[PDB]
Amino acid sequence: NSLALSLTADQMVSALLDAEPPILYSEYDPTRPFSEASMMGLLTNLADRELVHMINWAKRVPGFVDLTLHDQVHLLECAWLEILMIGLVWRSMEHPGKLLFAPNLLLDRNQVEGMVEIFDMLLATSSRFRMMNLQGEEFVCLKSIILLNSGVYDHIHRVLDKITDTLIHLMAKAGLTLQQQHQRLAQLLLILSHIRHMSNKGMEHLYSMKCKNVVPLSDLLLEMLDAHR
Amino acid sequence: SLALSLTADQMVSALLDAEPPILYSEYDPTRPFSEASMMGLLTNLADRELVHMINWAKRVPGFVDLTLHDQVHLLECAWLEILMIGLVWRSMEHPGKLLFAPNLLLDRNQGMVEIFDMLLATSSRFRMMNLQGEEFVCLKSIILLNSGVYTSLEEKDHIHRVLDKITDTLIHLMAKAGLTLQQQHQRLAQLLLILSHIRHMSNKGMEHLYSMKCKNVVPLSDLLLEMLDAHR
Amino acid sequence: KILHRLLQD
Amino acid sequence: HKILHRLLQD
Ligand SMILES: C=CCCn1nc(-c2ccc(O)cc2O)c2cccc(C(F)(F)F)c21
Ligand SMILES: C=CCCn1nc(-c2ccc(O)cc2O)c2cccc(C(F)(F)F)c21
Repeated sequence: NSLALSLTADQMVSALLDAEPPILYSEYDPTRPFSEASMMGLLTNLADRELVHMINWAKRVPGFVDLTLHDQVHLLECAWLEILMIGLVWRSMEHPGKLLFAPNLLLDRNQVEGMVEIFDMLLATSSRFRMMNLQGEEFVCLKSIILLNSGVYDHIHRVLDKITDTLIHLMAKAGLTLQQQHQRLAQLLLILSHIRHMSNKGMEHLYSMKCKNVVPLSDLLLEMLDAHR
Repeated sequence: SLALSLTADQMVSALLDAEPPILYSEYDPTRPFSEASMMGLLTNLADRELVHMINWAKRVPGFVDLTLHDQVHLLECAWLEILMIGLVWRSMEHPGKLLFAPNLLLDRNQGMVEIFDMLLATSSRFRMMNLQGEEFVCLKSIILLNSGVYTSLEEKDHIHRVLDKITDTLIHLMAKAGLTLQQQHQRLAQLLLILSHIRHMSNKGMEHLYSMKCKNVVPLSDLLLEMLDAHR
Repeated sequence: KILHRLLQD
Repeated sequence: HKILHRLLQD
């Protein structure tokens, strides 16, 4: 029996909020990245450091610990980029038209070859979150859903249900009517399909970066990449 | 509009009436098939289904309210997802097998295998949830309207409005089936999370399709090639 | 393209 | 032997 199922909605929310990884900084040096090497160098470096924090965060997500090591490896290999991306669009909500990879790394679309497509998708996602007035408590629920769901191919489904209960819990707490609750639930969950899409596209770009072999990639980032292939 | 005035039941009726037919492949058990020809059957089938899907799409409430350019984009984004969910739907009652056509039932052996297993898992998921035909048609309409919605601004708003209406229809169906409110919310989420996996399967399929193009052995229709081109 | 005209008729 | 294996243990 997993402990996750015994948690109350508020306990779940508190567990997720307390597990939140910190917002990391990019390199100082106000040189605006306007090239392939520089920009991607900063993004991979950032992703590298965030991955370490993500791994400790995942272990604190209720139900994740109950899985075998191999299952935990699989989920993270499938969801890592989706998780970084949803975090990105979350941080970028209050910066319409821009992507806040880090507090000292704010990029606009005017900055790399085939990359603009993904950039625009991320911007549209952030804008969507902004107009929906996504709340922090809702964001953390969605992020855990991505972790548990994206690679889910009975325990996890049980856990996923509890997170759904938690999402509805938050909305009712926010004063939403019954119809507004299920509508907002559908809206939030449908966005996860687009985050999946962006992840797969970004992974293809990461692969090109590898085969072009100009931007330095950590062994960890490379193994995460290999897993998708 | 017109899709915004429909009752939940009228929505379901319309969608059921709009269902495309199940086509046959050109599979012949007497003919020996090579890996290429095997894929040929699937690509040939998909090409013929596309004509029926395009006409089914027009019948999806709110779809014809969009500009031809937006209708094109939505179908270019969703076509493979739509074919796939149709596959897993009719494969429900065939555990461990995929029913590509009434005359083409395949298991993982003979069956690229990764995508096959993902489709099998998806169909298996639907079976355990006892997915209802009414729910299926709602899900397929959601894919059509949602897959390309984030790729004027009034159009998307209308799209989101219609999507909200389909959610109301889904909940309506579940409440009708005796589910408590909690069970409705949970089932709704369960169904929508599956669409994330369907998107993933489509993404992977599009890559394999591109590979097939480059190898130039499996015949690809002009329409299929144009669909692939839009994707990249 | 094909998709366009099929939708148009 | 994946780095992820090691990191998930510590
Ligand atoms: C517009 C293109 C984005 C693709 N992308 N985004 C990240 C990334 C890094 C840190 C973070 O907190 C959030 C993020 O979305 C990233 C990391 C490595 C490789 C790629 C790319 F898709 F460009 F290959 C990344
Ligand atoms: C074993 C799965 C391969 C993926 N796949 N599936 C179809 C397809 C065709 C007709 C239908 O009613 C349902 C379907 O899922 C398909 C069509 C073109 C290309 C692929 C490819 F393998 F390239 F992903 C397809």
